[PDB]
Amino acid sequence: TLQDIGVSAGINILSAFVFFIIFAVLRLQPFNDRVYFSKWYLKGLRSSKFLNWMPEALKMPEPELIDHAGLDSVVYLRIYWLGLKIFTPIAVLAWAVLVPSMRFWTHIVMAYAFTIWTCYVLMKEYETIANMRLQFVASEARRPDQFTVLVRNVPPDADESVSELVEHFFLVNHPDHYLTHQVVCNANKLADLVKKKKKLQNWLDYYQLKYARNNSQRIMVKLGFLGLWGQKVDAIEHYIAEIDKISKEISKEREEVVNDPKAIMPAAFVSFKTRWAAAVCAQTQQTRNPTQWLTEWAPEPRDVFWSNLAIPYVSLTVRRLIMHVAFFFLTFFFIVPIAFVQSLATFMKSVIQGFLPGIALKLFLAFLPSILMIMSKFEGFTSISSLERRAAFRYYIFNLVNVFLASVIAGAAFEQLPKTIGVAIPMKATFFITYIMVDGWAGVAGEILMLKPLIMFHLKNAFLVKTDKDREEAMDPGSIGFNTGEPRIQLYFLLGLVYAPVTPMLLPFILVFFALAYIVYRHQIINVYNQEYESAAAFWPDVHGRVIAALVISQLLLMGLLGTKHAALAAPFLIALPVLTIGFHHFCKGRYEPAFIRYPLQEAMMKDTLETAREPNLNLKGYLQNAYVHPVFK
Amino acid sequence: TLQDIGVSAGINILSAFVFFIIFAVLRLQPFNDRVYFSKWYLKGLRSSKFLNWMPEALKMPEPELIDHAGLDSVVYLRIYWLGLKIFTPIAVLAWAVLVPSMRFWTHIVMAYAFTIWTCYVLMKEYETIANMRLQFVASEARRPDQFTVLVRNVPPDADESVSELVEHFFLVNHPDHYLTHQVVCNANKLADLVKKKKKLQNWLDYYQLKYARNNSQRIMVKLGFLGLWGQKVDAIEHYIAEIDKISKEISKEREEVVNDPKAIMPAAFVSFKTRWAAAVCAQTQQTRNPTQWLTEWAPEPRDVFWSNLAIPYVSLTVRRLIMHVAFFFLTFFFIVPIAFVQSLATFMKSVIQGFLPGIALKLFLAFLPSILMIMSKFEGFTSISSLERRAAFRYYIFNLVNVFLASVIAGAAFEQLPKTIGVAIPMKATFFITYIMVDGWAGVAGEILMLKPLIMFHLKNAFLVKTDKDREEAMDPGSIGFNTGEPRIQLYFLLGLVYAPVTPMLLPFILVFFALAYIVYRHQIINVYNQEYESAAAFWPDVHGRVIAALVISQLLLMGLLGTKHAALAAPFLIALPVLTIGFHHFCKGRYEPAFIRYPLQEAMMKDTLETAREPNLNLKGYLQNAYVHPVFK
Repeated sequence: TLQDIGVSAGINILSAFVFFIIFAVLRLQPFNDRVYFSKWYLKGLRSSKFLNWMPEALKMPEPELIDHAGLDSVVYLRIYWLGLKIFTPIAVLAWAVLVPSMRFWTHIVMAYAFTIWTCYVLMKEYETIANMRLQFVASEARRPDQFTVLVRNVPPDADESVSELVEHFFLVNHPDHYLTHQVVCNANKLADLVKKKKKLQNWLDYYQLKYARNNSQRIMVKLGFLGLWGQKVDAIEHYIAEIDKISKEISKEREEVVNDPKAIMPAAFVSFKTRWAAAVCAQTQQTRNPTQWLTEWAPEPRDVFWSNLAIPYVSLTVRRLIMHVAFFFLTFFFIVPIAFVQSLATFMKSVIQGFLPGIALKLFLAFLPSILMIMSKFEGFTSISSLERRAAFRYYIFNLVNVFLASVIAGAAFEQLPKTIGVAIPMKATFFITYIMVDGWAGVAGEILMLKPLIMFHLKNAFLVKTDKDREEAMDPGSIGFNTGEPRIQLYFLLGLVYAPVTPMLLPFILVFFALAYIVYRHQIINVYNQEYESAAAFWPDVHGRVIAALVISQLLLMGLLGTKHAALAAPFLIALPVLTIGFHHFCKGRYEPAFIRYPLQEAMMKDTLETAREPNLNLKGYLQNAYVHPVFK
Repeated sequence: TLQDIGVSAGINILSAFVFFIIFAVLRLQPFNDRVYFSKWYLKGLRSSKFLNWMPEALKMPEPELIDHAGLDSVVYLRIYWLGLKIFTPIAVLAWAVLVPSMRFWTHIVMAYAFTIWTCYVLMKEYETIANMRLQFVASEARRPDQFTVLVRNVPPDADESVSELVEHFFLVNHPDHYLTHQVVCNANKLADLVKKKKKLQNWLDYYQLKYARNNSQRIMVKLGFLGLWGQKVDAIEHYIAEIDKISKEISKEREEVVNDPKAIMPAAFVSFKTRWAAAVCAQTQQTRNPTQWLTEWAPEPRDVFWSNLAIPYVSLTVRRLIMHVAFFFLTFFFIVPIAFVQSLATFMKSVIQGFLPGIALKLFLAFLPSILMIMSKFEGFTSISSLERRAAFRYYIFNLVNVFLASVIAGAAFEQLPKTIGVAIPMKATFFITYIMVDGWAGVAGEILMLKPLIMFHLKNAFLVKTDKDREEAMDPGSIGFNTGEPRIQLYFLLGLVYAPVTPMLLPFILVFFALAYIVYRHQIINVYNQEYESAAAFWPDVHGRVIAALVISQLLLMGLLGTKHAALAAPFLIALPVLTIGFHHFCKGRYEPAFIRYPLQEAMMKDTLETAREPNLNLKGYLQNAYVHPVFK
C-alpha cells in the first residue's frame, strides 16, 4: 500500500517537526533549563534559527565526549554508527541490483556479499571497541571496585562467623596482598522502613505546603472518593505521629540488625592492596568445590544492587527456572494483543489501517521493559549493570520470538483467508515499514522532548519544593536507558538483515532512523543523561553476539523462502553460510573477547606501578575499609 | 544367521583358549621372564592349574594399584568397569522386556530408562574420578612440572634476546615468585644426527657379532639382493668410518647449535618458587594481546615432545587446516576397503562369510592408529599426553563416521539388491556381533601374549646382546596404548547403546568383552606396561564427552528408526531426550570439570605449605635450573 506508506511517513514527519518546534520553544525558556540541561549541572558547570542544535551536537569529539559522559554512553552511541556502516552499502547495492532462475542466484550472491560485509564491519568495530576499553581502563582514575572482589557462598561453619572464616581463608591463601574485608549485611527490611519514612515525609510536606497556601480542611484519606474508613480532616498530626512511629521503628530495626547474627549473609567483599592481587583472585578457581568460595569482580558501590545480596545462593537455580517459566507464559499470552494489532492491520479506512497498528503496538510495548526489569530484579544479580544486560537480553528474546516471528506468521495466516508463506513473508513489508516509521522517527522525536521528566520536575516545583537547594534532588535525568535502546536497535538490525535481500524497500527507513537516533542521542549524551553505573562497555560482547544471531536468522529465513520455488538448488550454499558465520563469530570470540572478560596481569601491574609512583603515600586501607558498607549505614 | 554366529563364537573361544594355553606355557618358562614381567623389573623388585592368574589379578586393591602403576592406568582400567556398570542392567532389563503400537511406546520408555541409567552412572563415576584425581595430585611427590610453565609465542624484539625478554617480563609481572627460566632450543637436526648414529652403531654391532660368530664374507649392501651399487665384502671398516664421520658431524652440529641465535625459538619454560605462583601464572591472561605471552601448564620432562617445540606458533592454524583436509581424504578413501569387507559379508560359504569380515577388518585397521599418531605428531602438540588424546579423538571420529555409519549404510545398500533403512539397520546385528566377537574376545586373548614384543626381545638377545646390563635397555614394554584402547571401547559403548533398544542380542557379547578386557588389562597393569607419562587422568573429560555423544547419537538413530512406521508419534519425546542429555552434560561440566581443567589455589597453597614444612632446606633453584634443558644436552 504505497499510499498508506506515504501518508504514514508524511504524518510522522509532521509529528517530528512539531516535536522539534516544541523542543526549540522549551529550550530557550529559562526555567526548564534545570531539566533540559541536567548534565553541565550535575557536573557543576552552569547555573540559572532553532534547529542549529543538530550541527552543534557534532562538536566535542570522542575523547572529550568519553571523559564527559562515560565509555558506556560512547559505545552505545557508536552502536547507531555501526548500524549506518552496515546498512548504507547494503542498501545502495540492493537498490542498484533490484532496479535496472537468474533471480535466485542473484539473491544468493547478494546474501553472500551482505554477510561478508556485515562480518567485516563487525570485526573492525569489535577490535576498535576492545582497544577503546583497554585504553580507558588503563587511564581510569582510582575506584574501590578495582581492588575489591565479591566472594559468594562462603561455606557455613558451626563455630566460626562469616567474617572470621573469610579473614582466615584469605590470610592463608593470599598472603601479603589481602588488606581488608567487609561482610554483606541483610538490611532489606531496614531499607524498606527508610523508604516508607521518606514517602511519608514527602506526603507530609505536600500536605503542609497545601495547607500553608490555602487554609481549609482536607478529608481525603489517601484516595479522596473511597479512601480509608476515617475522616482525617487535618491529618497533619496524623502524619507527624506516623513519622515519629516510623522513626522509632527504624531505630529499633537498626539496633536489631547491627547485632543480629542471622542478618549475616554467607558472602563478603574482599579488598587487596594491589590490582594485580585482585585480578589474580578474580580469575582463578579458589577451592576444590566449584560451588564454594565463588569469586567474581565486585561492582562499584553505586552499582551494587544491595537488595539482592540477601538472596541465598542455593535458590538461584530455582529462581532462574521460575524466570524461564514466567517468561514462557508472558511470551505466550502476548501474541493475543499483537494478534489483535495484526487484525487491525486488515479511503476512510486506508489511513487508519496504515497508521494505527504502529501506535497501538508502541503503547502495547510501553510497560514491557518495566516488566522485564522487575522480573530480573526479582531474581538476583547484585549489580545494576548485570540487571540491565539480562533485561535487555530477555527483551531481545521476546522481541525476536513474538513481534517479528509471531507477528509475521499471524499476519500471513490472516492473509491466507499448501504453504504460501513464501509469498506471504515479504508482504508484511508494509506493516513493518509502518511500525519502524512510527517507533523510529516519531518515537525518537517525541523522546527528545522529555515530556514526562519535565512534567514531573514542574510538579515537584509546584507542590514539593519548599525552599532552595532541593531542586538539585528534584532533578533526576535518568540513565541512558540501555535496557530499552539496545533491544530496539537489535530488532531493527535483525529485521533489516532479514528483509534486505527480499524487500529492499525496507532499508532506506532503517538508515534514516539510524541517522536520526544517532543525532538525537548524541545531543542527549552531551547535555543530559548522567550514567548510573560506569562499566567498561562490558555489554559489547552481548551486542555482537546478538548481531551475529540476527545474521544467522536472516540466512535461515532466506534459505526457507528461496526453498519454496522449484529448481532452487540454494541449499548447498545457504547451509554453508551459517557455518561460515558461526566460525567467524568463534574466531572473533577467541581473538578479542578476552579483552572484555579477562583482566591482563601486565596491565594490572602497570596501572599499579603508575599509581603508586604518582601517590607514594596513599592510605589504601583507610580508603577501602569504610566503603562497600551499605547505603543505609551512611 | 544364528549358525554363523555360533560357529564364530565357538572358533573364537577355541582361539582364546589356545592363546591362554600358550601364555601359560610361556609364563612358566624362565628366560622370557624379562618380557613377561617388565614391571617388577623397571621398579627393581625381581631378578632371574594354569589359569589361576585370573583370580590372582584381582588382589592388590586400588591404593596399591595406583601407587604401583599410575592413576592414568587405574582410570583407564576403570573405564571397563564403567562399561560393565552401564551395560549390565540395560542388558538384563532389555532381555526381560523383549522375551516374555505397544511395541513403539515400549521401546520409547526403554530408551528413557536406558538414558537415565547411563546418565546417573556417568555422573557418579565422574565425581569419583574427580575425587581420585584431586587426592592423587595432593599426595603426589615433587615433580618439576608442578613449578614450571610453558610460555608460547614471545613477541620478537629487534635488540632483546628471547631470554632477556622473558627474564625482564616475568621479573616485572611476577615479583618475589619467579625463580628461573629455560629457553626452548631448536635441536631437531642434532637429535636426528644422534638417532642416525645410534642406528649405525647398532648395525655395526650386529655385523661385528655376526662375523665373530662366523668368519665369512658378507656382501649385502643394506638389501642383499638389489642393494647399493657396491660390494662391501667386509663393510666393518665402512661402518667404523661412518661412525667416525657421524661423530665429527654431531660435534660440529653441537658447536653450531650452542652459539646460533637462529636456533632459539620464541618460547621458554618458566619456573616459580611456589606452586601457588605457578598456578596463578598458568590460568590468567598475561597481556593485552591474547596471542602473545600465551601460557599453559608445562608437561614433565619425560613427557615433553621436544621435536615439536621448534614449530613456529603462527603456522599451527595452517597445520590444523591441513590436518582436517587430510583426515577428510583418509575417511573418504577408507570406505572402499570397508565396502569390500561388507561385500565379503554377503554350507562351505556360510562359515567363511560369517567369520572372514571381522578378521579382514581387524587387519585393515591395524596400522590406522599408527597413521593417526603420525599425523598428530606431524602437527605439533609438544606433549605425548596431548598427542595421545588428540590421536584418540581423531580415531574415535573416524571410527564413528566410517566403520559404524558408513559400514551400516553400505551394507544396507548391498542388502537392498522407498527407504527400507528402518528394517535394514538392525539386520547388521549379525555382522557387528562377528566383528565385536573377533576384535574383542579373541583380540584381547591374543593381545595378552605379547607375541611381537617377545619376538623382538628374543631377536635382540640373539643378534644384538653382546654383554650383560644391556638387556635392561633391550626391554621396552611400551605404554598402556591409550590411543588404541580408548577409541575401541568408545566404539563398543556407542554401538551397544545404539542397538540396545532395537537388537538386544548385541548386549551379552559386549558385557563379556568388557569383563575379559577388564581382567586381562588388570593383569597387564599389574605386571607389565610401565607408563610413559604421568597425567592426572586429564582425559576423563574427553571420555565422558564421547560417551555423551554416543548417547545422543543413539537417541537420534532411535528417532530415525522409529519414525518410519506409520502412526509413530515418537518425535515429541525423542526430540526432548537429546535436550535432556545435553543439559545433563552441561551440568556435569560446570559441576566437576573444573577439578580437571583448573588448579585450585587453596590446594596449591596447602601442598606448598606441607612440602616446605617437610623439607625446610630444599634447593628448588638448583633442582629446577638444570632440568627442562633437552634430552640431547644430557
